[PDB]
Amino acid sequence: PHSHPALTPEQKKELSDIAHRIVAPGKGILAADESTGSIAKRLQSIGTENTEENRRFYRQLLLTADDRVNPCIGGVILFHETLYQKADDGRPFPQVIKSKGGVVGIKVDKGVVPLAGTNGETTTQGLDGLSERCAQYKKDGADFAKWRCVLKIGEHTPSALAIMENANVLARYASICQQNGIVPIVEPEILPDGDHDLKRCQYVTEKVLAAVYKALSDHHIYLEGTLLKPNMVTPGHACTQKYSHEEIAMATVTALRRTVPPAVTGVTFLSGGQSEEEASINLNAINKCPLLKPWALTFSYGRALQASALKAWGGKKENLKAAQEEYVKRALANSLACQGKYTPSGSNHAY
Amino acid sequence: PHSHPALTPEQKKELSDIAHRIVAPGKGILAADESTGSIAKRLQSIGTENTEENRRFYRQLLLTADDRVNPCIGGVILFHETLYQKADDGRPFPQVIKSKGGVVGIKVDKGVVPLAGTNGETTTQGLDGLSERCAQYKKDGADFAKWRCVLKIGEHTPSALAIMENANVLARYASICQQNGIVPIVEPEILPDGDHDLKRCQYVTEKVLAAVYKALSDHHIYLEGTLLKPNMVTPGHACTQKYSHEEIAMATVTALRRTVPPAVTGVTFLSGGQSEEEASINLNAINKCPLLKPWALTFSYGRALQASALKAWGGKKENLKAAQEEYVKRALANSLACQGKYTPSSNHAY
Amino acid sequence: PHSHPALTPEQKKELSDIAHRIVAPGKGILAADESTGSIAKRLQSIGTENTEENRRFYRQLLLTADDRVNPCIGGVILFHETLYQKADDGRPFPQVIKSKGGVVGIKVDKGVVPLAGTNGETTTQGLDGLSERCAQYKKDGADFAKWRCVLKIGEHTPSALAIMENANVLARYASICQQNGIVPIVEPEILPDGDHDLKRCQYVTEKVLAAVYKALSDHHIYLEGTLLKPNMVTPGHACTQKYSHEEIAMATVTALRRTVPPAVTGVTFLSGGQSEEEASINLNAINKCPLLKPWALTFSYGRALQASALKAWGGKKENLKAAQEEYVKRALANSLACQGKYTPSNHAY
Amino acid sequence: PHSHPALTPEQKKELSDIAHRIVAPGKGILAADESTGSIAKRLQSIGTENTEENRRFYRQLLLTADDRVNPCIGGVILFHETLYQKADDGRPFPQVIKSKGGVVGIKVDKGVVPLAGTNGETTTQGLDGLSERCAQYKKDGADFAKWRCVLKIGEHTPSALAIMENANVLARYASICQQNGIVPIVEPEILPDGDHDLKRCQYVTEKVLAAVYKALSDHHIYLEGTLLKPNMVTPGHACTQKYSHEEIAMATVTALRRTVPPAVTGVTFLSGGQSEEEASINLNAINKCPLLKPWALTFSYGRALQASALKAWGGKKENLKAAQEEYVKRALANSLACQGKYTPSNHAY
Ligand SMILES: O=C(Nc1ccc(Cl)cc1)c1cc2ccccc2cc1OP(=O)(O)O
Ligand SMILES: O=C(Nc1ccc(Cl)cc1)c1cc2ccccc2cc1OP(=O)(O)O
Ligand SMILES: O=C(Nc1ccc(Cl)cc1)c1cc2ccccc2cc1OP(=O)(O)O
Ligand SMILES: O=C(Nc1ccc(Cl)cc1)c1cc2ccccc2cc1OP(=O)(O)O
Repeated sequence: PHSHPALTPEQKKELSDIAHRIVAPGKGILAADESTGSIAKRLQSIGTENTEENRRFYRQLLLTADDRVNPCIGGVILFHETLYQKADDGRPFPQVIKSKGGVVGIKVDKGVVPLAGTNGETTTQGLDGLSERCAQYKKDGADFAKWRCVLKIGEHTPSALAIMENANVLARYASICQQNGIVPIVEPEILPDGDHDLKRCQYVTEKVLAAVYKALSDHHIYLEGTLLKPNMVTPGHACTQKYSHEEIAMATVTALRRTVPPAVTGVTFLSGGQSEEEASINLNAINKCPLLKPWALTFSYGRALQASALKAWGGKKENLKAAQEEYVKRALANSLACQGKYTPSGSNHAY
Repeated sequence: PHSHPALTPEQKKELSDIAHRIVAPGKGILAADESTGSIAKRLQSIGTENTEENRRFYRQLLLTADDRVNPCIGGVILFHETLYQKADDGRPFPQVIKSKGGVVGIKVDKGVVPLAGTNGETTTQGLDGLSERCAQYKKDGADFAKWRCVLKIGEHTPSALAIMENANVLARYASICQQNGIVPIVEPEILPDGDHDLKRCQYVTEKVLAAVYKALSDHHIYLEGTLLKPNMVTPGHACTQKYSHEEIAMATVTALRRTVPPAVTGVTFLSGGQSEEEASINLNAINKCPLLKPWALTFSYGRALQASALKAWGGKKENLKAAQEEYVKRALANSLACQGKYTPSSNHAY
Repeated sequence: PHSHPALTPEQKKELSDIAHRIVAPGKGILAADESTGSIAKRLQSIGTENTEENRRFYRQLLLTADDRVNPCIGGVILFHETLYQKADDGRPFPQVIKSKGGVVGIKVDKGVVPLAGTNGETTTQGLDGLSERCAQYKKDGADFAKWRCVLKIGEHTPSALAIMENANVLARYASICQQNGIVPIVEPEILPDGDHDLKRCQYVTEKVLAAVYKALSDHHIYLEGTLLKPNMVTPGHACTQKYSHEEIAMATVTALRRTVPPAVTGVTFLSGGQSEEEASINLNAINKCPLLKPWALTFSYGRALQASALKAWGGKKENLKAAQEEYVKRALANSLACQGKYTPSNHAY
Repeated sequence: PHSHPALTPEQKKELSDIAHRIVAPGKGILAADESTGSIAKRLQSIGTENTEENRRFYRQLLLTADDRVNPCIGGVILFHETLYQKADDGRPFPQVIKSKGGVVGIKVDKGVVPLAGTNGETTTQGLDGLSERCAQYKKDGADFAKWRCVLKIGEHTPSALAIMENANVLARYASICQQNGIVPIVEPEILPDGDHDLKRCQYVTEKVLAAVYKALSDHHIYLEGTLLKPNMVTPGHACTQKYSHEEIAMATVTALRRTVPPAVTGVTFLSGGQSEEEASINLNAINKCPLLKPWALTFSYGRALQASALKAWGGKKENLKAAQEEYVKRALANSLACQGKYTPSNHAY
């Protein structure tokens, strides 16, 4: 029961300032950290060869969008490769991001791995040599990191083991990041797969988040210098019962209010399988919810910010402006939504 | 995991409505639940025989103060004996409290017991037949309960066992209370005993509360239907280093912001060994702290609300007015304090 | 962590000595601690008015059985009421038990209570004032205690909450008992209700026992001064798959070997819904199981020792000898069983 | 909880058979997996240049000792580099070890890393891509693995965090190993550093092992397919109070009896900072301890088996026989020690 300060006042100040800048009023996060294997499907969906040059061009297309996105983007998550690529003018992408007012982020996990003795459950790896990697990323321009854990709702999942293990690994990851001046974004994604209803998702989300914050406490994590990337609370994809955006918002905010300490600087929602417009409407409803919300509630979207842009680009250089135009539109929409000012024009006890 | 609703929407509403009434803006709790074993020294200090009539009288004195205390008192915690006593006009004390706009609370724990294998640490008993007792107290006018767990800061304390066990018993007590329409006030008190500094108290407080809320979650506790009664974050009673009220407020608010979910309806601070004035000044500083506080931050005082009243009374029936006056004075001082409107007469370093 | 001795060397010796005496070779436990409310159904099945008198007589009938049971019974669990009753000759029941070489035990739990937010699960109450009660029971002849926790196998049970809470309360109870010179018998019973199979019971039993011993460790319990009373590992009552006694034994011994520390003095199996013969046959197979067992494997039976005796008695004092004879036969059968010498009339785990 | 078999009966059989062969009667383990960073200081002590050839030669010297060590060595732990080196006759070292009746082990952890917010405490890394590494090591002759976690006794250590985190990572490591047919040796080493006495080390050891076994249960680890490599229970190196070998054996065996399930196939002790003789004498006493021990109690020595050998070699190729002779002597002594055949008041525990 003795304190051996993991961080000095200066380190804490640096971490808190970074966290607040990322989620400042009206700003969200662009998740463009798709791996070479993940971006493969995206490129094949528009008949484009998956080469480093095409990946560079696509990332550049998004990162160099006009100044309208500046007040919309507080952070950009990149994959290792992209962090070391440069725009046509020779400027490193991280420099491009920063010049537009954004904070640079880096995915540091090494994917999921199966947990033996479970019903298809997983944990996430990537702690080995993480400290050295974080130190190097920090020096090369990154100020926050991304690590994704995945849990699934089923007849016997998430199990006590899966919940405990994933929460523990997220805590180790956050601890290492903070020692290197990197703001860790804690991401305990609960998949929407299944036919469960809204109440089930809320229940599981509340249990998962409770475990997550207890682990962060056990590992002496500085909450003010962290962000949370949870799933919104929604029914399963195969759920027959229909719900309004107001219900999704109330269930989501209620779950968060019951588990997330106010010290947490911000919540950057993942959109999962939601469409671009759906992700904006729900994020807006969440911000409109008539309950006290002590943390910034914004976005960290990948598919919900690029979907149309990728399609508009089609891998043709001539559609550059049209592609960027699609991305900018979603950036503005979500900027308004994370403020509860979004519009298509441009009982609590039951939870 | 799988859900099996512990409460219906109707039961949740009842509990949440009660919790909010107790900590309504400007209101706090009067802790007058001293057991016959604790009230003994109180009466002894004023040379008064510890009889049932004298205890009944003293309680009446506090409970029947003029209407100036009404806006200040959201709840009153009573000891079993008192819940069944009556004022001179024949009215049961629970009726007297309610008629003044207050909610009636009842202590339900059965005191602390030693934890074997620890350095003088304890847990708290009182769960046996608690459900039946709560059902009866509810029928007899009580809407909330009190249960006190005690932890101590020392070289090897609080130990992992003490923290886990006390957090678990609080969760059990909370669960049983809510099943009976009684709002449980979770009280995990960390004593000020010792010469530890402010930073040490904040660290321990943070660890204890994280454990308390994880336990409440494990036992499916409805937080909106609960209140928290923690110690403020202050240096040890014998700490050589000195701090300002602002530092105590910052350390306290920070600790809470890092561990207490916004869903918790309110925090009713215990004053520990602080004086009446000090308790009011710190609560005021806490409410003036430049950090976001998603829960009501008020009081649940015993000594800090009765110290002077008890002294002015002195066991003499002719000092009723004088005594009640002192009580009213502190009630008013704290009602303003829990709003940051009281005046006597870098956060990254936390 | 830091050590703050919960017990002195002398206290440890007393507890260990008591534990070993109870489960000494060939000895088991007669569980006769049925509460007046629980015994009511028993006396009802034999048209006998449930009165303190008839309860005293029935208990006397069992406690005063001939000396053939002496080497079979190492301990007797009594209900509060019985601990203070006397035989016709005036001898206090505890004295009767001890004279026959048995250790006196006392039930100290106050029954199960529902756990809100669970699918019909429970925890057990009884810790309030337990220290004072144990000290009084010790002064009055008791050397060990019984506390029963109950878990059930279902679609969502036993839940993490139920497992954690029951293991924790068991540790609290054990801690308090040891502080008063009383050997605590930890009983985490997993009901046989349901249609689950053998491996499902084995799995749950293993998880439950692992939780139980972690809790005992967290609470600084002196294992050598304790006994474990678990269910045998068997398929659910409604399971359609059939198993042999050798399979039940293998599953049972395997489960214990993977969770119970060698330091535990002995395992006193509860018989659950098993008949008298079934309980003896299974205990025998368990003791014959090839695997190495570092603890005594015996019985702590209530229904499996009294069934026939109760029926033979029928509330008629005239049936005293006939009734006692039935009890003696089961006592003898199980004494041989806990030694693997009873005869009526492993990677797959 | 619901069962989702981590292993098939076939997989369990393979792991169990491997574990039993490593600790077969009279057999122990040679720990020659010194990291290239640790071996450097060893070669330095004998003015020998730290080259790949010298390292290869030294390992060859130990692995090619006369047949007298065959009955003594059940397993040999190797570092990655050595696993792929060959003897002068072209035979890969794994083949050499196997031809002498030994099982090949491989160190798979990637060292300790600091735990932020603690008083100099650490956890261990090495899980990333461990499954693929294990599958490859299995194909290359390895049947068991080594992973070391380190805890220290102090005023505020081991902390709740250090214990929990280290037990958890050990469990993750063991799970991945068993999925690849590799027997994991769980090594939660508690350093002897400090002035604490015997009872303090025993207390901490019991708390650590209880946490370790709860974690292995939570992670569904097959205990019969695992081995435990703990520190012997001894006072700190700077402790004033002196203890006899019998007391060390008693405290050590008591700690294990109170925490290690009988299902664990064997305990392979690390010698810490003990001398070659000290390590053999203590192991002998442990095996002679009166208490019941349901698991094999043997050795997994590095310094305690190589000390004299390394000195006799001195980097001189002509001192091969002399060096090997020193190793053989220690292997023979320890082979007898793990049988309690070597000769150069339990309630108080
Ligand atoms: O529509 C997408 N995926 C999907 C749709 C439908 C089914 Cl059935 C499964 C998966 C999608 C589109 C992207 C566009 C641009 C960047 C990243 C993208 C990632 C992405 O997949 P995701 O990582 O958001 O799950
Ligand atoms: O004078 C008191 N306490 C004290 C004095 C001096 C030292 Cl040094 C320590 C503690 C006191 C006075 C009260 C007056 C009226 C109600 C409750 C009272 C409770 C109380 O003691 P407490 O239960 O608040 O600890
Ligand atoms: O025949 C019994 N029970 C039963 C049988 C069959 C079904 Cl289907 C359900 C319940 C029985 C008989 C006893 C006789 C004498 C003492 C204690 C006895 C306890 C007892 O039931 P129990 O308290 O051990 O659960
Ligand atoms: O004498 C040794 N170390 C030591 C001595 C004294 C202090 Cl103070 C600290 C450390 C030693 C000797 C070896 C000889 C041969 C192989 C491996 C060896 C490893 C080894 O160090 P270790 O891994 O056993 O701790």
